[PDB]
Amino acid sequence: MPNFFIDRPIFAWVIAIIIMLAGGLAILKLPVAQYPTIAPPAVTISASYPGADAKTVQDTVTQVIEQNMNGIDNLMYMSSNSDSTGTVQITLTFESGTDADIAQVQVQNKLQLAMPLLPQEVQQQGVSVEKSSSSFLMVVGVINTDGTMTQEDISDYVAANMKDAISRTSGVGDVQLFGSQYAMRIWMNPNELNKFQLTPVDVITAIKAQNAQVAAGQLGGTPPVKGQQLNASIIAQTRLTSTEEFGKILLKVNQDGSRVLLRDVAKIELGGENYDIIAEFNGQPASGLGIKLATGANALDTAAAIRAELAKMEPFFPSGLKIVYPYDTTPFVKISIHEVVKTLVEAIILVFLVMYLFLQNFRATLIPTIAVPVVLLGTFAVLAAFGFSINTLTMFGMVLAIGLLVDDAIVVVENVERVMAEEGLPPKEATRKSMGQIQGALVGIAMVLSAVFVPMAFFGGSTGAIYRQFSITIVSAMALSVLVALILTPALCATMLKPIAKGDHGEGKKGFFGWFNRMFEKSTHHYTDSVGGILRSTGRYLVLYLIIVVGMAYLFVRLPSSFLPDEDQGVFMTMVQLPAGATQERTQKVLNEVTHYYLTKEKNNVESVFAVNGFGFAGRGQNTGIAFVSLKDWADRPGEENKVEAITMRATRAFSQIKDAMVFAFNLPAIVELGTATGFDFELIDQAGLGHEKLTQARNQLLAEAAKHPDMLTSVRPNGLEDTPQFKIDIDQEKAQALGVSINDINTTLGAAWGGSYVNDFIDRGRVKKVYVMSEAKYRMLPDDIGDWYVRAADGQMVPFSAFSSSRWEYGSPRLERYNGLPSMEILGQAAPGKSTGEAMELMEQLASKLPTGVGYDWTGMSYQERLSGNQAPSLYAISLIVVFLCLAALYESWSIPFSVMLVVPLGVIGALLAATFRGLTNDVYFQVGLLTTIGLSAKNAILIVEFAKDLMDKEGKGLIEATLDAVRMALRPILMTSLAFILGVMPLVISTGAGSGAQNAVGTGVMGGMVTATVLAIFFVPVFFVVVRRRF
Amino acid sequence: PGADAKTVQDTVTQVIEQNMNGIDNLMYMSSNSDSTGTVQITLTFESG
Amino acid sequence: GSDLGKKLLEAARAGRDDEVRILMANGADVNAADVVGWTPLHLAAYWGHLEIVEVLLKNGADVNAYDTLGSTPLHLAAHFGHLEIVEVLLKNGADVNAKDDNGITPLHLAANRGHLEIVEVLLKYGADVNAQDKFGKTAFDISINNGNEDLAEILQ
Ligand SMILES: CCCCCCCCCCCCO[C@@H]1O[C@H](CO)[C@@H](O[C@H]2O[C@H](CO)[C@@H](O)[C@H](O)[C@H]2O)[C@H](O)[C@H]1O
Ligand SMILES: CCCCCCCCCCCCO[C@@H]1O[C@H](CO)[C@@H](O[C@H]2O[C@H](CO)[C@@H](O)[C@H](O)[C@H]2O)[C@H](O)[C@H]1O
Repeated sequence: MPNFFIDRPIFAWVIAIIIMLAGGLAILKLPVAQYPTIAPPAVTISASYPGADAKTVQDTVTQVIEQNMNGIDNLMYMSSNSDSTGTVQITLTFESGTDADIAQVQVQNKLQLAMPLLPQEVQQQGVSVEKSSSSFLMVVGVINTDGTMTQEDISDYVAANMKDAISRTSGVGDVQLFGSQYAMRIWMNPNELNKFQLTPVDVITAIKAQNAQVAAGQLGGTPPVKGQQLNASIIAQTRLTSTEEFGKILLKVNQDGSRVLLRDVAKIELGGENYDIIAEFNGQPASGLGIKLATGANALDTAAAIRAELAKMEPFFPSGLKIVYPYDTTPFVKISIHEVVKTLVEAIILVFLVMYLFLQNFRATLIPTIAVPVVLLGTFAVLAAFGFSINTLTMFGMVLAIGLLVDDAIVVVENVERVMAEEGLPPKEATRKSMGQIQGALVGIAMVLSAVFVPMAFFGGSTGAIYRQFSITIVSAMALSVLVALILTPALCATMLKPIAKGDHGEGKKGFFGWFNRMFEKSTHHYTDSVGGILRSTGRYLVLYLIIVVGMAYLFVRLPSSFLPDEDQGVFMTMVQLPAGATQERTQKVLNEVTHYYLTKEKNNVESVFAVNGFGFAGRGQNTGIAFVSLKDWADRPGEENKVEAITMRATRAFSQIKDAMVFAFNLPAIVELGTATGFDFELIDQAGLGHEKLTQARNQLLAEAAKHPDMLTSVRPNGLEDTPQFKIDIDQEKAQALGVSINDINTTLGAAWGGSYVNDFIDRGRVKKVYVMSEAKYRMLPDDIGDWYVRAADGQMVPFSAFSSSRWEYGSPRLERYNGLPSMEILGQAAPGKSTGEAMELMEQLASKLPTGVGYDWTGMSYQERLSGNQAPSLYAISLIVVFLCLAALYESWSIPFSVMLVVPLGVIGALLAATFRGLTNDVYFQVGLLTTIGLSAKNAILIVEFAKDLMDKEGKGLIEATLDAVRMALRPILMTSLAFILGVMPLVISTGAGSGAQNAVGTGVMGGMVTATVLAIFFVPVFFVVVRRRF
Repeated sequence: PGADAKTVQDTVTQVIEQNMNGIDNLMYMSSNSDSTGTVQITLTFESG
Repeated sequence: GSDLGKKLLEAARAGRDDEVRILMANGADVNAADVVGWTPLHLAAYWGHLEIVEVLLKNGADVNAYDTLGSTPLHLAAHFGHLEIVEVLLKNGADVNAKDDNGITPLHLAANRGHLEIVEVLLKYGADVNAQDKFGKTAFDISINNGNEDLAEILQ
């Protein structure tokens, strides 16, 4: 193939050009997103039951749905919580690779068939099925700043005038409103009701009668009497449209003929559908839209399109309404694409400098410059072929891949230049010989990295998703690097390189370069002398090598393991949790402190605080809240003092003083979609019918035992909520029957008044909206208020609620959890410092095994994934080792000589580990990506030398030492050039701060430290490897 | 049944349409709402 | 509601004997009360922590503290079947005939859950067997509505 194209340099260009066009096409068609799909597909069933306690939800909704989730394919597990906000969420998680659409429709269809078994009011609210494992592209906040709109006003505005048009925007896949459209709010007054012998039942009835759509028919409808001239639709009653209309609803006509209207027993207004959440943006009322990417869309296009649409809405905004962007993942995509271009450019520069420094002619310099864009473009084409996207991870693989393409180009040109200067051969035939010398080395390096990276792609679940992104960019790049090096670069060498006189090593040249050549030619002699002396005493070097390998093991095992390093993503969270039963108002006071803290004592770093009162991630309620803190750009936050970790630290330390509230800042998970891959995630399960109280007791028992092993287990805690006081009211059936009060009137009166009731729909300015009845706040606050509600007996007498009820305090759950259809309690925790999570899980299983009869357990989430990832690893590494071995064995026609190459691997790894340990980093996936690339690169040096030496023995009959010495003499320069180019190029990764600098620092220091020791050690150690392997065998 | 075109558009057609965002390969969407209360919403997809 | 008081309310509920012991030495308010008016003694009586009941009483806890609906620790202990706790409370002066806001007594509650030994202990300490709740029901009435024949004969 190289000989073919050396005679056909235009054919060569044609292939290069087709590759460039293929890649150019791919870049046009390629999806662009922050992340590939990493999390397993999950589907969430969500339902809402106004006024219902956690148990009511669980036992009339959650259990029924759960019992119907049968005959669905590829389900891994099912989990749910039912809470006293009146909410259920059931989340079904499917095998990775499951079609998410098929999984969702299978779930929706099973649900649809359980709907008639749900409470009427839940069927009325509807039950939503949605893909859950997707994440936000951006969050658009909408605030009002002139104090004219409440958050309900804003939400209704957003829903009426912005939501739909954002959904229609190109590339937008899903939009969620933070809040609701208006609902018609009827706020009842029990005193007024009783005055007119009315109850909430009468209010609901009248509303259903007087706000409704009544079908009628046609005039002159078919079949008609013939001769009929007119056909026309009859319009009868249609839905009410305004508060005045609802106010004028007729409830009763008294004896004196006067009229009782709805507005006479109730306040009437447009309001929110619920009031559980208070959202503020820097202390101002706020709503907003959470927006997701459509499948295969372009995140940058979509973000620009979203902003464009918002602009054309801005002329119609009410006064004080302002758009705000508290969360936008689009920067990260932008930065990553910039990084790739940036690396591409500086690598071209770096290779230029290094080629010119050593080879001292522009023509030689051009050939690697042409190769890199060709190979990189082809990589995009391959990336497209295999269905990948342009994303943060693949783009990151690109920037590494660029560092590796470089070598193939350099190694070819340098060898031709050497052969010319050493034999006086003309460019064409120098090139033919030169390619025969390096061909196999070029293929071998590509094969070794393939044999390493390809098996990593076959890790399952989440780990395999991340690795894959690096596997396909690095390996495609490698295949194309070899392909271009066997087709285009030899054609270019034979046609573009100028002849070199036999023995012209430029030592007689002028000034700097003439100096450099003499300096380098002498250094090479010092170098080869060293190796000869080394080779006269291999024994001590085997000992030295064992010290390294031993050192490597030591360093590897004591390096702490994590999954993903925290990033400064320009935003972070602040948790606010008040004690059980704490009210919405108190939580708001604390959130206001938090907001005040950041807008004061973090004024140089903080852009905004978005305080959400009533929201947690592991339990809602009036006593929990979260503040999302958005930052200024990294550039505007110089130094570690102003990055999320530092800021978080000071915020948490400042908030420790706060009252009766737990308040603390904390970072996002590195990949929010993946959602925290730290520690373990354990499920305690009721396997008989032990019940909630008994399950709490076992949980506590297990939690006690765990806390007695600080040495192994740390921060082991419930993810859910503790029981709280609840007001238990008993209706006396007999006294109700005796007074002639219907149970239905009692229970409707109580539920509608204290819980609120969704009655029907009305139409507000052309949009359909809900109608809710409920007590005004001041008649549903305290137990004394209970006796203010009257129900009408059969005989028309009004009976106080106190006459037929009694009450007492008791504890009960605000949030009931279930796992795979059984009662459960989720427990989080992690390994103590120094311990493996594997070890920590084993102790939990051990402790879990001493629990009372009927209590079981299961591992979920990250733990489930780890349990199955760690079970895969040894067989995957083994396949990699076997294929690396087999390729070299084929490359060298020898069962033994592959060992001389394989022995260099710890020479690279020790540097990686040393740099990691020194800098205090950890063994995470990005470090692991670094080691893998470190293997391939240390193998590169070794393969060059071992190839020269073996060919010199086979073809020219040289002695073992003679060949080895000549081999390392020839290999020195290309090893030095490719290492100097790589080390200099990878440096930005090492010193970068903020904006994905976590992952970069991880891969950079491993890869750089590894390359330093690999080339500094390989040039002395692999001659030893070659000599003692050939000696032993 | 019995609904007019405006009523059925306001309570049915726009409600469904506001949820038809971000379906893969969607070229366009057309609908009609008429005086016998019937609604038809048609979504056309890229040719493949 | 004081800090150590809050800590005491939780420790008592959680049945952490040792923590309670330390808190007693430090003077944590034994008369601390949550929003619904439960004292540490309410909490221990409710969740059945016998030792903590004993310790709280050694340290001046109001044996006859009542919550905002008029319920006492004896109410809670009798209702949830905590026999040894019921005896300790009664020995330490608990009003055997205390009525809550609904006119319900420990006897009503014990009878309703079918706690035979507790009913007997309450009768031993002088519970009024004819006491009527706000609906005019007695513990006997409660027994026979429930179809509890054993208990029904005890109350003759
Ligand atoms: C030139 C480069 C060529 C590179 C080619 C790389 C090929 C990679 C193929 C990997 C195919 C799957 O490889 C792997 O197979 C093994 C054995 O069947 C499975 O491993 C399974 O068997 C092992 C050993 O019996 C068990 O301990 C383990 O619990 C179980 O999961 C893995 O779950 C699967 O990931
Ligand atoms: C591009 C990065 C370059 C970084 C270079 C930094 C220095 C690295 C030094 C590598 C070691 C080479 O050191 C080499 O050691 C061997 C011994 O093992 C010496 O060899 C000499 O001493 C030994 C021991 O008495 C004898 O067995 C041998 O016959 C003799 O000639 C060489 O004189 C020396 O050159």
